[PDB]
Amino acid sequence: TFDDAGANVPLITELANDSNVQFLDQDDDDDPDTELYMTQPFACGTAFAVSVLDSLMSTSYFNDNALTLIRTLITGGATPELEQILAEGAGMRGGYCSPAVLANRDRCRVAQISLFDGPLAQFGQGGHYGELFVYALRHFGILCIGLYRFRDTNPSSKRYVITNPPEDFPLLPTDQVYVLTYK
Amino acid sequence: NVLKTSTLIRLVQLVVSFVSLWLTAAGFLHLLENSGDPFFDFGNAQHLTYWECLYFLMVTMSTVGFGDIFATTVLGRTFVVIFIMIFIGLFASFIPEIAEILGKRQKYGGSYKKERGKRHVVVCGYITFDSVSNFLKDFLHKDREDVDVEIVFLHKGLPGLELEGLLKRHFTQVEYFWGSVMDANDLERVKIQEADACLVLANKYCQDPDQED
Ligand SMILES: [K+]
Repeated sequence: TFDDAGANVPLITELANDSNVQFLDQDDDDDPDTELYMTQPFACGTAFAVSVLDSLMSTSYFNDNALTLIRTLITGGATPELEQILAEGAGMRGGYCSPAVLANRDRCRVAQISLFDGPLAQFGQGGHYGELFVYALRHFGILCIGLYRFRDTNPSSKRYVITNPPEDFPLLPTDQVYVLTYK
Repeated sequence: NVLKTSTLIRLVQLVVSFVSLWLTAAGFLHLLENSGDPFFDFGNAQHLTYWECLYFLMVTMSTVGFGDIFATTVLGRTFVVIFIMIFIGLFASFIPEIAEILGKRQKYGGSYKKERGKRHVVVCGYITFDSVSNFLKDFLHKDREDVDVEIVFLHKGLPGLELEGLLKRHFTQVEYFWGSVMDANDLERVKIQEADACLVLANKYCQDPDQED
Protein backbone atom coordinates (compact mmCIF):
# COMPACT_ATOMS: atom_id res chain seq x y z
CA THR A 1 0.00 0.00 0.00
CA PHE A 2 1.14 3.59 -0.77
CA ASP A 3 0.61 7.24 0.28
CA ASP A 4 -1.27 9.90 -1.77
CA ALA A 5 -1.91 1.40 -5.35
CA GLY A 6 -1.22 -2.28 -4.44
CA ALA A 7 -2.77 -4.74 -6.95
CA ASN A 8 -2.89 -1.87 -9.52
CA VAL A 9 0.92 -2.30 -10.06
CA PRO A 10 1.35 -3.75 -13.59
CA LEU A 11 3.31 -7.03 -13.38
CA ILE A 12 4.75 -9.61 -15.72
CA THR A 13 6.36 -12.69 -14.15
CA GLU A 14 8.36 -15.40 -15.86
CA LEU A 15 7.56 -18.92 -14.54
CA ALA A 16 9.92 -21.92 -14.82
CA ASN A 17 7.07 -24.43 -14.28
CA ASP A 18 3.73 -23.65 -15.96
CA SER A 19 1.39 -25.19 -13.34
CA ASN A 20 2.64 -22.74 -10.66
CA VAL A 21 0.50 -20.08 -12.45
CA GLN A 22 -2.47 -21.13 -10.26
CA PHE A 23 -0.75 -19.53 -7.20
CA LEU A 24 0.02 -16.25 -9.01
CA ASP A 25 -3.46 -14.68 -8.64
CA GLN A 26 -6.75 -14.64 -6.64
CA ASP A 27 -10.41 -13.91 -7.67
CA ASP A 28 -9.34 -16.52 -10.17
CA ASP A 29 -12.26 -19.01 -10.67
CA ASP A 30 -9.71 -21.37 -12.34
CA ASP A 31 -9.44 -25.18 -12.53
CA PRO A 32 -6.04 -27.03 -12.41
CA ASP A 33 -7.19 -29.05 -15.47
CA THR A 34 -6.72 -25.85 -17.59
CA GLU A 35 -3.61 -25.68 -19.78
CA LEU A 36 -1.47 -22.53 -19.36
CA TYR A 37 -2.73 -20.68 -22.45
CA MET A 38 -6.34 -20.68 -21.13
CA THR A 39 -5.47 -19.57 -17.55
CA GLN A 40 -6.61 -16.10 -16.42
CA PRO A 41 -3.06 -14.86 -15.53
CA PHE A 42 -1.73 -15.80 -18.98
CA ALA A 43 -4.82 -14.44 -20.77
CA CYS A 44 -4.31 -11.16 -18.84
CA GLY A 45 -0.60 -10.94 -19.86
CA THR A 46 0.62 -11.24 -16.21
CA ALA A 47 2.19 -14.70 -16.57
CA PHE A 48 4.74 -15.89 -19.13
CA ALA A 49 6.54 -19.27 -19.38
CA VAL A 50 9.21 -20.73 -21.72
CA SER A 51 6.92 -23.66 -22.72
CA VAL A 52 4.90 -21.33 -25.03
CA LEU A 53 8.09 -20.96 -27.14
CA ASP A 54 8.25 -24.72 -27.95
CA SER A 55 6.34 -24.46 -31.28
CA LEU A 56 9.03 -21.98 -32.39
CA MET A 57 10.93 -25.13 -33.45
CA SER A 58 8.09 -26.39 -35.66
CA THR A 59 7.09 -22.93 -36.99
CA SER A 60 10.72 -22.33 -37.68
CA TYR A 61 10.59 -25.23 -40.07
CA PHE A 62 7.24 -24.65 -41.67
CA ASN A 63 7.86 -21.01 -42.59
CA ASP A 64 11.30 -19.49 -41.94
CA ASN A 65 10.03 -15.98 -42.77
CA ALA A 66 7.51 -16.16 -39.89
CA LEU A 67 10.39 -16.74 -37.44
CA THR A 68 12.14 -13.66 -38.93
CA LEU A 69 8.94 -11.60 -38.46
CA ILE A 70 8.59 -12.51 -34.77
CA ARG A 71 12.29 -11.65 -34.26
CA THR A 72 11.99 -8.27 -36.05
CA LEU A 73 9.08 -7.32 -33.74
CA ILE A 74 10.12 -8.77 -30.35
CA THR A 75 13.81 -7.74 -30.58
CA GLY A 76 12.94 -4.21 -31.79
CA GLY A 77 15.24 -4.84 -34.84
CA ALA A 78 18.31 -6.99 -33.96
CA THR A 79 19.44 -7.69 -37.57
CA PRO A 80 22.12 -10.36 -38.35
CA GLU A 81 24.63 -7.50 -38.94
CA LEU A 82 24.31 -6.66 -35.22
CA GLU A 83 24.71 -10.35 -34.30
CA GLN A 84 27.93 -10.42 -36.35
CA ILE A 85 29.22 -7.15 -34.80
CA LEU A 86 28.60 -8.61 -31.31
CA ALA A 87 30.26 -11.92 -32.39
CA GLU A 88 33.51 -9.94 -33.01
CA GLY A 89 33.63 -9.76 -29.14
CA ALA A 90 34.56 -6.02 -29.15
CA GLY A 91 31.27 -5.11 -27.39
CA MET A 92 28.41 -3.25 -29.13
CA ARG A 93 30.25 -0.72 -31.34
CA GLY A 94 28.36 2.60 -31.70
CA GLY A 95 28.67 6.41 -31.98
CA TYR A 96 27.08 9.04 -34.21
CA CYS A 97 25.64 7.70 -37.51
CA SER A 98 25.36 8.69 -41.17
CA PRO A 99 21.85 9.75 -42.35
CA ALA A 100 22.02 6.76 -44.75
CA VAL A 101 21.90 4.23 -41.85
CA LEU A 102 19.99 6.54 -39.45
CA ALA A 103 17.05 6.46 -41.91
CA ASN A 104 16.23 3.07 -40.37
CA ARG A 105 14.89 4.89 -37.36
CA ASP A 106 11.56 4.95 -39.17
CA ARG A 107 10.93 1.32 -38.40
CA CYS A 108 7.45 0.19 -37.51
CA ARG A 109 6.75 -0.10 -33.82
CA VAL A 110 4.33 -1.95 -31.68
CA ALA A 111 2.21 0.49 -29.76
CA GLN A 112 -0.93 0.56 -27.61
CA ILE A 113 -3.63 3.27 -27.78
CA SER A 114 -6.86 4.07 -25.87
CA LEU A 115 -10.41 4.62 -27.16
CA PHE A 116 -11.17 6.77 -24.05
CA ASP A 117 -10.21 10.10 -25.74
CA GLY A 118 -8.59 11.46 -28.95
CA PRO A 119 -9.83 11.07 -32.56
CA LEU A 120 -10.65 7.32 -32.31
CA ALA A 121 -12.93 7.65 -29.23
CA GLN A 122 -15.98 7.99 -31.55
CA PHE A 123 -15.57 4.23 -32.33
CA GLY A 124 -15.06 3.38 -28.62
CA GLN A 125 -18.57 4.85 -28.09
CA GLY A 126 -20.38 1.66 -29.27
CA GLY A 127 -18.82 1.31 -32.77
CA HIS A 128 -17.27 -1.89 -34.22
CA TYR A 129 -13.65 -3.03 -34.62
CA GLY A 130 -13.85 -2.97 -38.44
CA GLU A 131 -15.01 0.68 -38.48
CA LEU A 132 -12.05 1.58 -36.25
CA PHE A 133 -9.64 -0.57 -38.30
CA VAL A 134 -10.56 0.96 -41.67
CA TYR A 135 -10.58 4.50 -40.24
CA ALA A 136 -7.25 4.33 -38.35
CA LEU A 137 -5.36 2.73 -41.21
CA ARG A 138 -6.75 5.21 -43.63
CA HIS A 139 -5.97 8.35 -41.71
CA PHE A 140 -2.82 7.41 -39.80
CA GLY A 141 -1.36 4.24 -41.41
CA ILE A 142 -2.02 2.67 -37.96
CA LEU A 143 -2.76 -1.04 -38.39
CA CYS A 144 -4.80 -2.67 -35.57
CA ILE A 145 -4.10 -6.29 -34.51
CA GLY A 146 -6.20 -6.75 -31.33
CA LEU A 147 -7.91 -5.38 -28.20
CA TYR A 148 -7.12 -5.22 -24.49
CA ARG A 149 -10.39 -5.16 -22.50
CA PHE A 150 -11.36 -5.20 -18.79
CA ARG A 151 -12.53 -8.60 -17.58
CA ASP A 152 -14.84 -6.84 -15.11
CA THR A 153 -16.97 -4.51 -17.33
CA ASN A 154 -19.99 -4.69 -14.92
CA PRO A 155 -13.99 -4.28 -9.72
CA SER A 156 -10.47 -5.30 -10.86
CA SER A 157 -8.05 -3.66 -13.34
CA LYS A 158 -7.36 -6.97 -15.07
CA ARG A 159 -7.74 -6.88 -18.84
CA TYR A 160 -7.77 -9.73 -21.31
CA VAL A 161 -6.36 -9.76 -24.81
CA ILE A 162 -8.39 -10.33 -28.00
CA THR A 163 -6.31 -11.15 -31.11
CA ASN A 164 -7.92 -10.06 -34.42
CA PRO A 165 -11.63 -9.36 -33.60
CA PRO A 166 -14.33 -9.83 -36.32
CA GLU A 167 -15.36 -6.77 -38.41
CA ASP A 168 -18.68 -6.35 -36.52
CA PHE A 169 -17.10 -6.89 -33.05
CA PRO A 170 -18.42 -4.22 -30.55
CA LEU A 171 -16.21 -1.60 -28.84
CA LEU A 172 -16.17 0.15 -25.41
CA PRO A 173 -14.50 3.53 -24.59
CA THR A 174 -12.46 1.55 -21.99
CA ASP A 175 -10.84 -0.61 -24.73
CA GLN A 176 -7.17 -0.29 -25.65
CA VAL A 177 -5.93 -1.36 -29.11
CA TYR A 178 -2.71 -3.17 -30.04
CA VAL A 179 -1.38 -1.42 -33.16
CA LEU A 180 1.53 -1.21 -35.58
CA THR A 181 2.66 2.41 -36.23
CA TYR A 182 5.29 4.73 -37.82
CA LYS A 183 5.06 7.65 -35.29
CA ASN B 1 -5.70 -45.45 -27.79
CA VAL B 2 -6.94 -47.16 -24.55
CA LEU B 3 -3.58 -48.24 -23.02
CA LYS B 4 -3.08 -44.62 -21.84
CA THR B 5 -0.43 -45.37 -19.12
CA SER B 6 3.08 -46.96 -19.21
CA THR B 7 2.41 -49.45 -16.35
CA LEU B 8 -0.88 -50.53 -17.99
CA ILE B 9 0.93 -51.00 -21.36
CA ARG B 10 3.56 -53.14 -19.60
CA LEU B 11 0.84 -55.15 -17.81
CA VAL B 12 -1.09 -56.02 -20.98
CA GLN B 13 2.12 -56.94 -22.86
CA LEU B 14 3.11 -59.26 -19.96
CA VAL B 15 -0.29 -60.97 -19.56
CA VAL B 16 -1.01 -61.41 -23.28
CA SER B 17 2.50 -62.57 -24.24
CA PHE B 18 2.54 -65.07 -21.34
CA VAL B 19 -0.97 -66.45 -21.99
CA SER B 20 -0.53 -66.63 -25.78
CA LEU B 21 2.81 -68.43 -25.41
CA TRP B 22 1.41 -70.87 -22.80
CA LEU B 23 -1.67 -71.65 -24.94
CA THR B 24 0.32 -72.13 -28.17
CA ALA B 25 2.94 -74.33 -26.47
CA ALA B 26 0.13 -76.50 -25.06
CA GLY B 27 -1.22 -76.86 -28.60
CA PHE B 28 2.17 -77.94 -29.94
CA LEU B 29 2.67 -80.58 -27.21
CA HIS B 30 -0.94 -81.77 -27.73
CA LEU B 31 -0.17 -82.27 -31.42
CA LEU B 32 3.10 -84.14 -30.69
CA GLU B 33 1.77 -86.61 -28.09
CA ASN B 34 -1.50 -87.40 -29.86
CA SER B 35 0.22 -87.77 -33.28
CA GLY B 36 3.12 -89.87 -31.92
CA ASP B 37 6.75 -90.25 -33.12
CA PRO B 38 6.94 -90.31 -36.99
CA PHE B 39 10.27 -92.25 -36.94
CA PHE B 40 8.40 -95.01 -35.01
CA ASP B 41 5.63 -94.88 -37.70
CA PHE B 42 3.34 -93.12 -35.16
CA GLY B 43 3.19 -96.33 -33.04
CA ASN B 44 4.51 -94.47 -29.97
CA ALA B 45 1.59 -92.08 -29.15
CA GLN B 46 -0.38 -90.87 -26.08
CA HIS B 47 -3.96 -89.49 -26.08
CA LEU B 48 -3.77 -86.32 -23.97
CA THR B 49 -6.52 -83.71 -24.13
CA TYR B 50 -5.51 -80.13 -24.92
CA TRP B 51 -6.42 -79.32 -21.29
CA GLU B 52 -4.10 -81.99 -19.87
CA CYS B 53 -1.28 -80.47 -21.95
CA LEU B 54 -2.21 -76.96 -20.77
CA TYR B 55 -2.15 -78.12 -17.14
CA PHE B 56 1.09 -80.08 -17.63
CA LEU B 57 2.88 -77.06 -19.12
CA MET B 58 1.84 -74.96 -16.10
CA VAL B 59 3.04 -77.76 -13.76
CA THR B 60 6.43 -77.71 -15.59
CA MET B 61 6.80 -73.89 -16.04
CA SER B 62 6.41 -73.57 -12.27
CA THR B 63 8.95 -76.45 -11.75
CA VAL B 64 6.35 -78.18 -9.52
CA GLY B 65 6.67 -81.37 -11.59
CA PHE B 66 4.13 -83.90 -10.26
CA GLY B 67 4.57 -86.55 -12.98
CA ASP B 68 0.84 -87.44 -12.85
CA ILE B 69 1.03 -86.50 -16.58
CA PHE B 70 4.29 -86.62 -18.59
CA ALA B 71 5.41 -86.73 -22.24
CA THR B 72 6.40 -90.13 -23.76
CA THR B 73 6.92 -89.42 -27.46
CA VAL B 74 10.55 -88.58 -28.27
CA LEU B 75 9.34 -85.41 -29.97
CA GLY B 76 7.24 -84.68 -26.84
CA ARG B 77 10.19 -85.18 -24.46
CA THR B 78 12.54 -83.10 -26.63
CA PHE B 79 9.88 -80.38 -26.76
CA VAL B 80 9.57 -80.54 -22.92
CA VAL B 81 13.37 -80.09 -22.62
CA ILE B 82 13.27 -77.00 -24.90
CA PHE B 83 10.17 -75.72 -23.10
CA ILE B 84 11.88 -76.01 -19.68
CA MET B 85 14.95 -74.07 -20.88
CA ILE B 86 12.80 -71.25 -22.33
CA PHE B 87 9.76 -70.94 -20.08
CA ILE B 88 11.35 -71.18 -16.58
CA GLY B 89 12.95 -67.78 -17.37
CA LEU B 90 9.57 -66.48 -18.61
CA PHE B 91 7.50 -67.69 -15.61
CA ALA B 92 10.13 -66.74 -13.00
CA SER B 93 10.36 -63.15 -14.40
CA PHE B 94 6.64 -62.76 -15.28
CA ILE B 95 5.20 -63.59 -11.83
CA PRO B 96 7.36 -61.04 -9.90
CA GLU B 97 6.74 -58.32 -12.52
CA ILE B 98 2.95 -58.86 -12.35
CA ALA B 99 3.21 -58.87 -8.54
CA GLU B 100 5.09 -55.51 -8.60
CA ILE B 101 2.55 -53.95 -11.01
CA LEU B 102 -0.54 -55.19 -9.10
CA GLY B 103 1.26 -54.18 -5.84
CA LYS B 104 1.72 -50.54 -7.07
CA ARG B 105 -1.88 -49.24 -6.47
CA GLN B 106 -2.22 -46.53 -3.76
CA LYS B 107 -3.98 -47.69 -0.54
CA TYR B 108 -4.98 -44.29 0.95
CA GLY B 109 -6.78 -42.91 -2.11
CA GLY B 110 -10.41 -41.72 -1.93
CA SER B 111 -11.88 -38.77 -0.01
CA TYR B 112 -13.02 -37.70 3.48
CA LYS B 113 -16.80 -37.87 4.21
CA LYS B 114 -18.31 -34.94 6.16
CA GLU B 115 -20.49 -35.95 9.14
CA ARG B 116 -23.52 -33.80 10.18
CA GLY B 117 -22.15 -30.56 11.74
CA LYS B 118 -18.94 -32.32 13.02
CA ARG B 119 -15.66 -30.30 12.98
CA HIS B 120 -12.45 -31.54 11.32
CA VAL B 121 -8.85 -30.24 11.20
CA VAL B 122 -6.59 -30.92 8.20
CA VAL B 123 -2.93 -31.65 9.06
CA CYS B 124 -0.04 -31.59 6.58
CA GLY B 125 3.72 -31.04 6.10
CA TYR B 126 6.10 -33.32 8.06
CA ILE B 127 3.73 -36.26 8.86
CA THR B 128 5.44 -39.29 10.53
CA PHE B 129 4.80 -41.69 13.45
CA ASP B 130 7.02 -39.38 15.58
CA SER B 131 5.40 -36.02 14.71
CA VAL B 132 1.87 -37.52 14.65
CA SER B 133 2.27 -39.23 18.05
CA ASN B 134 3.84 -36.08 19.61
CA PHE B 135 0.89 -34.12 18.17
CA LEU B 136 -1.97 -36.57 18.96
CA LYS B 137 -0.75 -37.26 22.55
CA ASP B 138 -1.50 -33.60 23.35
CA PHE B 139 -4.26 -33.01 20.76
CA LEU B 140 -6.43 -35.99 21.87
CA HIS B 141 -5.22 -35.78 25.52
CA LYS B 142 -7.81 -37.22 27.98
CA ASP B 143 -7.63 -34.10 30.23
CA ARG B 144 -8.95 -31.85 27.40
CA GLU B 145 -12.67 -31.11 27.14
CA ASP B 146 -14.68 -33.72 25.13
CA VAL B 147 -14.63 -31.80 21.81
CA ASP B 148 -15.62 -33.95 18.78
CA VAL B 149 -12.94 -32.68 16.29
CA GLU B 150 -11.73 -35.20 13.69
CA ILE B 151 -8.10 -35.08 12.49
CA VAL B 152 -7.47 -35.52 8.75
CA PHE B 153 -3.85 -36.12 7.76
CA LEU B 154 -2.81 -35.34 4.16
CA HIS B 155 0.68 -36.32 2.94
CA LYS B 156 2.42 -37.86 -0.13
CA GLY B 157 3.91 -40.95 1.56
CA LEU B 158 2.42 -44.32 2.36
CA PRO B 159 2.22 -44.35 6.23
CA GLY B 160 4.80 -46.52 8.07
CA LEU B 161 3.57 -49.55 10.08
CA GLU B 162 3.75 -47.78 13.49
CA LEU B 163 1.63 -44.94 12.06
CA GLU B 164 -0.83 -47.45 10.47
CA GLY B 165 -1.25 -48.97 13.96
CA LEU B 166 -1.79 -45.52 15.52
CA LEU B 167 -4.33 -44.61 12.78
CA LYS B 168 -6.22 -47.91 13.33
CA ARG B 169 -6.24 -47.31 17.14
CA HIS B 170 -7.81 -43.84 16.56
CA PHE B 171 -9.93 -44.97 13.54
CA THR B 172 -13.13 -43.44 15.02
CA GLN B 173 -11.75 -39.83 14.80
CA VAL B 174 -8.43 -39.86 12.83
CA GLU B 175 -8.11 -40.31 9.03
CA TYR B 176 -5.17 -40.32 6.55
CA PHE B 177 -5.05 -39.57 2.80
CA TRP B 178 -2.35 -39.85 0.15
CA GLY B 179 -1.84 -36.42 -1.51
CA SER B 180 -0.43 -32.88 -1.12
CA VAL B 181 -1.87 -29.47 -0.22
CA MET B 182 -0.05 -28.21 -3.37
CA ASP B 183 -2.90 -29.81 -5.46
CA ALA B 184 -6.43 -28.31 -5.50
CA ASN B 185 -7.89 -31.81 -6.10
CA ASP B 186 -6.37 -33.08 -2.81
CA LEU B 187 -7.71 -30.04 -0.96
CA GLU B 188 -11.14 -30.95 -2.38
CA ARG B 189 -10.63 -34.57 -1.31
CA VAL B 190 -10.21 -33.56 2.33
CA LYS B 191 -13.05 -30.96 1.92
CA ILE B 192 -10.78 -28.24 3.30
CA GLN B 193 -13.39 -25.49 2.54
CA GLU B 194 -15.40 -27.11 5.39
CA ALA B 195 -12.44 -27.89 7.69
CA ASP B 196 -12.34 -25.86 10.92
CA ALA B 197 -8.58 -25.20 10.60
CA CYS B 198 -5.46 -26.44 8.82
CA LEU B 199 -2.13 -27.15 10.56
CA VAL B 200 1.21 -27.14 8.69
CA LEU B 201 4.03 -29.02 10.48
CA ALA B 202 7.79 -28.56 9.95
CA ASN B 203 10.57 -31.18 9.95
CA LYS B 204 12.51 -29.48 12.85
CA TYR B 205 15.59 -31.64 12.08
CA CYS B 206 15.80 -30.87 8.29
CA GLN B 207 19.17 -30.15 6.56
CA ASP B 208 18.14 -26.53 5.76
CA PRO B 209 15.44 -24.78 7.86
CA ASP B 210 15.31 -21.90 5.31
CA GLN B 211 14.36 -24.46 2.63
CA GLU B 212 11.83 -26.18 4.93
CA ASP B 213 10.22 -22.83 5.81
K1 LIG C 1 9.56 -80.39 -8.58
